[PDB]
Amino acid sequence: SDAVTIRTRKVISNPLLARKQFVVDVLHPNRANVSKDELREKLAEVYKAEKDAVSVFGFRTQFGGGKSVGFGLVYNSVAEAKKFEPTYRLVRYGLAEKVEKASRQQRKQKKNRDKKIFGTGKRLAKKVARRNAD
Amino acid sequence: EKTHINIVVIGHVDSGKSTTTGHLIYKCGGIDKRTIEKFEKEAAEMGKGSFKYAWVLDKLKAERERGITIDISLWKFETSKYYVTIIDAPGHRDFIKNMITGTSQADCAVLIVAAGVGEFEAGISKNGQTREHALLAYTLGVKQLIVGVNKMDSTEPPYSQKRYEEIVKEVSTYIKKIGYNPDTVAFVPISGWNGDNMLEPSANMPWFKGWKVTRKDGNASGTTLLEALDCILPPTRPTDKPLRLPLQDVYKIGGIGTVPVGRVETGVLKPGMVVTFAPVNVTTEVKSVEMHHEALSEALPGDNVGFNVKNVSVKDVRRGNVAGDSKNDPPMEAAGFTAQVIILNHPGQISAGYAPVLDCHTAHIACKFAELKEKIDRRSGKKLEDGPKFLKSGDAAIVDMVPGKPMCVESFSDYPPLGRFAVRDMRQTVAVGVIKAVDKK
Amino acid sequence: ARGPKKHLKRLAAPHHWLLDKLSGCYAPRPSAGPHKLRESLPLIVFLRNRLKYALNGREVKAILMQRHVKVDGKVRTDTTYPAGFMDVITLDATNENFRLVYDVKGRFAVHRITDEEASYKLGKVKKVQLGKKGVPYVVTHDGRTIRYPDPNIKVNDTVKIDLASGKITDFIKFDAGKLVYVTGGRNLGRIGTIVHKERHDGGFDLVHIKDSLDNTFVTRLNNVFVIGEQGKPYISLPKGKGIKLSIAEERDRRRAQQ
Amino acid sequence: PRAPRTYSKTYSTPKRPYESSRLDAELKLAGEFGLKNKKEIYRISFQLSKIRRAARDLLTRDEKDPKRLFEGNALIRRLVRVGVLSEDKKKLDYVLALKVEDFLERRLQTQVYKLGLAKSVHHARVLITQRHIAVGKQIVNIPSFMVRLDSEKHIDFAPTSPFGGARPGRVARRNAARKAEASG
RNA sequence: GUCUCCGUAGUGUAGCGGUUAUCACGUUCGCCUAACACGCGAAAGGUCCUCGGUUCGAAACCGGGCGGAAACACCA
RNA sequence: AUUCAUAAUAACUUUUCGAAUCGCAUGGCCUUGUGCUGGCGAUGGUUCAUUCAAAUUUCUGCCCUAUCAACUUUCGAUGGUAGGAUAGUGGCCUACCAUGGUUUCAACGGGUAACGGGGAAUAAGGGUUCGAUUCCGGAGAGGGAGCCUGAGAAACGGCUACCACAUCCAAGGAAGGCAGCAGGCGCGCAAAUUACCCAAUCCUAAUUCAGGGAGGUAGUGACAAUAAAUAACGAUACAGGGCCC
RNA sequence: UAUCUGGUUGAUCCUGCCAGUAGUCAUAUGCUUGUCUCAAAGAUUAAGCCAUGCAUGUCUAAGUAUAAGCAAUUUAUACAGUGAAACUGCGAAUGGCUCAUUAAAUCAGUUAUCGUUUAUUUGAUAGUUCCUUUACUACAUGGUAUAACUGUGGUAAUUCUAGA
Repeated sequence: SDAVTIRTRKVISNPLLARKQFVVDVLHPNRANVSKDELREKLAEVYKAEKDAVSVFGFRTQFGGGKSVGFGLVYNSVAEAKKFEPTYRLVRYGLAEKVEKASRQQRKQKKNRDKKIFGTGKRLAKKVARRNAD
Repeated sequence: EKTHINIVVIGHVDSGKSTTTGHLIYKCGGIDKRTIEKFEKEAAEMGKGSFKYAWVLDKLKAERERGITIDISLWKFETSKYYVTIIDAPGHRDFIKNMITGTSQADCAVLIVAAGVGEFEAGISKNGQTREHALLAYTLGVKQLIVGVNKMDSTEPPYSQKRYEEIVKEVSTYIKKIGYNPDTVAFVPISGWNGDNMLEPSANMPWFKGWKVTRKDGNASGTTLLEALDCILPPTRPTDKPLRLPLQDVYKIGGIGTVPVGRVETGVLKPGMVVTFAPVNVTTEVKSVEMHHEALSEALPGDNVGFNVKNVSVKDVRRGNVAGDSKNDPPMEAAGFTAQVIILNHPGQISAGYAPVLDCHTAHIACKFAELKEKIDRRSGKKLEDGPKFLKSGDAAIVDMVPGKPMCVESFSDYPPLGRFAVRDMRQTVAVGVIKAVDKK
Repeated sequence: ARGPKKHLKRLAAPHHWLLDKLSGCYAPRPSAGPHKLRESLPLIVFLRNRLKYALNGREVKAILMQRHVKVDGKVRTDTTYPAGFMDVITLDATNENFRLVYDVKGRFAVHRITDEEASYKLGKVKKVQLGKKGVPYVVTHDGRTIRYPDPNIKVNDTVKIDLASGKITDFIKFDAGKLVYVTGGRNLGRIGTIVHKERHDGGFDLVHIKDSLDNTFVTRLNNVFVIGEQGKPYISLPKGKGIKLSIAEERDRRRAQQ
Repeated sequence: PRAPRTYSKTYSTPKRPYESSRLDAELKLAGEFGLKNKKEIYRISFQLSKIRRAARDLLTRDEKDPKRLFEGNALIRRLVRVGVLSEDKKKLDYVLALKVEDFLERRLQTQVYKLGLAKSVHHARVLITQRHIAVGKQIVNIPSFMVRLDSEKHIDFAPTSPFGGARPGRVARRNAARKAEASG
């Protein structure tokens, strides 16, 4: 939080992926860590971009305290960020919402149950209902 | 949504307990027609055609051959108001301990009384069980009950009111002496074998206007037995207390480990929970829980739930233990305990070293009275004498007693269902009491 | 076992891929293609661990699906395409053309070539036969089939494939005084000149290739690749040019660089 | 099916575990250098045996041998780097003449004592394990660090330590707050 | 879990509702040596498994509990 | 090194292939018309080569036993001829003919608390023991046999039959092979949760999107390994080691 | 880190064995147990038997739709957007588990296929198929169902199936 001094290293350029990769070295003297939103904010103006155009992960704090090493990415456009950044990091900051597809267990059971019927099942449902009405 | 209650059933031999129970289960969606028709065929080959309804609960070979309910048996049926399961009591002085095990895990009670000429007089006699079974119900914690006058077609003339009114008058005089208010108790005339006045109103007996009850909570007035089962009050379930479920049975189920089964007297049992059985001292984890072939997440108090243990064995586990959460205060072995007991007539005198088969909850064991502390008044715990020399019938007393065999017990203040007990000696109920203090091991 | 195998555990993969042994238990098995699986390089490992352009497996898939790389003129879309020796990957973006040439140490390299050099690819022919309808053809090391070749072209020579048109434009005969490139074996990646050879008409022809520093070594004829005459390489040689310095000379080179 | 990790034992138990002469020797060494477990002496002897075995295998080969020369100087360079061998003893024969005390002297515990910041080797151990001492710009809490004649000038109090300035500390605050409130 | 056959000194194990004792081994005790040893000369050793009654009176008459010795059972 | 690749003759086919498939952008010539030409692709297709492979095969090498010294050939054993079958060579099989083939240089038969190897423990050297177990090559889906589909199976999380097991039965009948991931009984000295995710490493499909108990993560875990708390530092009461008076 | 010791005898020197000693990716068990990293784990006896729940299905710009499914075409009169199910084309013979059988057998190093098959890929590769081949025939193009679906259903049950 004090004297963050975000220094970037190993900067590279990828017109292939429309992104620039760099191992971001951040020092946090007398402070524990720097929050992910913190480095992303000042990552915008050093690369002359916006907040919602950068991506950083890692940040394993060096033993003893006062240093942290992480790897960061910057994307040129919002649409480029959507089409390249993975969904887990998208929902992470503010970029999208993770919809709960129930869980793996019920989906597998539903798939097997749907596999046990040959067709839509509307005729099967009405046939079993008529036969088992009594 | 529908609540859940638990009933037990009681009565004299050949009063029509299992016939009334089984046929009531059949009417309320228990079993389909081909199952009971099979039972009619097999019992006709045996020779006991009348017992086809009794066979539904009496499943054992020795029970069906003899035509005798030896051990208790469970069976469910959904009434109009809520869920309920029955305890089929033996109704014998031979198997009186099995009745005490069944009635101890029951909230309400259905006192079946014979109406036929001669059988009622034999039932309510010195040797009969109608006096005993009603007394044993109030002893173990069955506060509310229902009386059912059975075999109305058997008596001569058939469906005679004078006979019904005579039985209700005779029971009302005795049942007041036990503790039950006969105003609050419902008296229903029925026929178990015929299937009369149980589900629907009877055509054979229009004279019967209707039973009625006068409680503090709410009044009820029904025509049939089924409506009287709906009018039973929801009991007070102590969910907040530490678990104190004395086990009922321990099965080794196919493809799902060891499965301990028992009613949650107190607390909430659930899957993935370590438990400790009290006398044997065996710690183990439960795999899963069930109640009448249906799985459960939360086993609430007063339920026929059944956990399943794991990482151990069926012999380490046993009928009688208390799965007090190995995390919460578990049930410990009792070396000696302060358990007052009042007596209900011991032909012999009660002094010391006398080990009757203390049947606290579901467990029966001989207990020797180390000594007698104080002769106490019949009520309010009033101290009358210091250090008595002997005790007689019709007298209360605090007594410290050492079990002859490892037993688990607990105080009445902590656990009301656990604290109840009776005493038996010379094939008769000599005393009845409650435990206030207990020394752990 | 009851058919082919489509898997590669991350312990039987070729060691020149420079793959680790902790990131997963499997390896990117190359699909069937021009080169063998043990003598080529999948596009996934080349872009993820060599160029470091892509981090994860899906990033390589996204780059490949976006029609960016061009291997031997063809764009290609398979993540496990077996790109081996004499394979040129052209990237329209970043303005770099990459050529797969072995290094002195025994792995692949990231040698950068000009756009003119990427227009032609050298190829060592393996078989010359008279095919159906009487048409002659040659079989290069990459498996390319070129019809109606030069009659002077025989077995164990090298041709200059035009790549863009797929036509032979120049052929280099195999004789003494020819700069070659060893492909495969414990002596792979060495560049030297041929002095003589013992024919040994029982298989496994041997050729005595001599380095520019008077170092001589023996390599089977199946592992050689003529890349030009003496002193003039038809291809831009990688850095070092296969000097093959010893462990002592390498250590002094490091101490003279730090 | 992942590749298994490699593990190795770094100590060798003595063949004769029951001998007064050897028993007193390690007790003297452990007490002088401030060591709790004699496995630490077992460990440091195990490393000595390995390098002696490697150096012995080198001495059975002729001079101007590419294998003997390359590994010989590499082992010699490592030893003189870590400071167990002096500059004038780089001849591959004194390597066989190394003792346990020479290796033990290079431990960070002894160097902290030698530079004069602990006043006792046992106080060096508590200083090591309480994170009051750092190497360069990194806090090290391992007693065995084996400084290599280049970080010896970088041994100093950590910036995040009460002894070397910084925030006063835990028990001091409780005492300071107690006396401040008592006087207030 | 239900049903059946037995329970008796220390090992053996008799024996028999008005009352439990015997028998060998053993268990000790005086005997000698130095400790012995054999040789010897004498006597210490059971709520009749537990409780409850029947009982003038029971361990044995009866029933309950336990122990052991045998069975059949025991899908939340 | 070929009766090799290949070409041409005379025929054989009941006849193989030689595009009736699909998506975008829709452009030019004029004899001004649903006239005539025209791109970037996907799918499929006969043959060759290549690649991922598959199946045979040359040489050498495996534990203990002679209280196993002869083995094989009835009814296949050795070799030859010719033919069937195979995707191919071949007693693989068949018909005929010859009587061969192996063996103290350890055949054959028996036991194996015997899958083999890369390797592991142990030590100066030599060597001994172990190796089911993360990788490679093999066998099996309870014990055998048979077969369809497909390039590839003699497949069992594919079927057919028998035997030993075993489930649902309103007694006619139907449905199964956990030595897959968890979990249950039994066995024993002896060995874990009936959890989460395709986020990584990969594989498969028409394919960037989907699926994968392959796999990864967490939980139980003192199988084995690495480092390392449980204590240190001043002042006072005694007891010292050089030395000053 | 190329090391020994105790025990036959009144005592000595030997042979000789027993015991001691240290290690084990050799297990099992006992007592105790505070921390970080890494991590084996139903093989040994039973390749003994399994309740239950999962473990392989799959599409693009581009095989087939009028879902009597969902939004809007308004660039589209035949759809041409998204798209369940089904047909079709592939995969399901990979992976995973176990070590029962097996002692020139498997397997390891090393050769051959001039003695064979080879999906999928990669690079190439069909001016010649109207057969009295002039009416014998659509080639700005042929024929036939069938699934899904609509409705009738049967059996107690099955990933059971019929008729229209």
